[PDB]
Amino acid sequence: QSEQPLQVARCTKIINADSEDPKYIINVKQFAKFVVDLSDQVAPTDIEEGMRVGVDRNKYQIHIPLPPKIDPTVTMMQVEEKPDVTY
Amino acid sequence: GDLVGVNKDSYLILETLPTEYDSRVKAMEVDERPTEQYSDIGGLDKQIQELVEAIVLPMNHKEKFENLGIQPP
Repeated sequence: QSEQPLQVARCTKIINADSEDPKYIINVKQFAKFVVDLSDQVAPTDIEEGMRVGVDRNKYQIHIPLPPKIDPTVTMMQVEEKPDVTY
Repeated sequence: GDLVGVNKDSYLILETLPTEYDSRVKAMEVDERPTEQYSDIGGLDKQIQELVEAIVLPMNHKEKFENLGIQPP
């Protein structure tokens, strides 16, 4: 219930930045493409292009950059264990 | 066919956006700038001459073509 003041945080994809200011441009995934601004708890550097970032649902603002899309049918071929075979 | 910034509620044109470019196309840009000078390739000097005289000089001396006046390849 202290996680109830947390946020839904919809994730997106960034096309490019603009000059003299952040003024970031985002394709969400299906909805539309919006021009946004960053929130205050971000770093103005690691918001580069082609970067899956979590964006506010109400005010449309970028919060956290994340690892990209990994195509989860490719996630299941890392071994995650060690089969016991000795030299 | 231009990108413009439009208000959500008013539906009124506000700004003018640069281009419609894919993120993969932006990813195709070369920014590492590798280092391999022409002395690293041995035994292919004539092909290096042909390549440089074909490409690097249209990038550098265009008037030298049009004084002779033909076409760049």
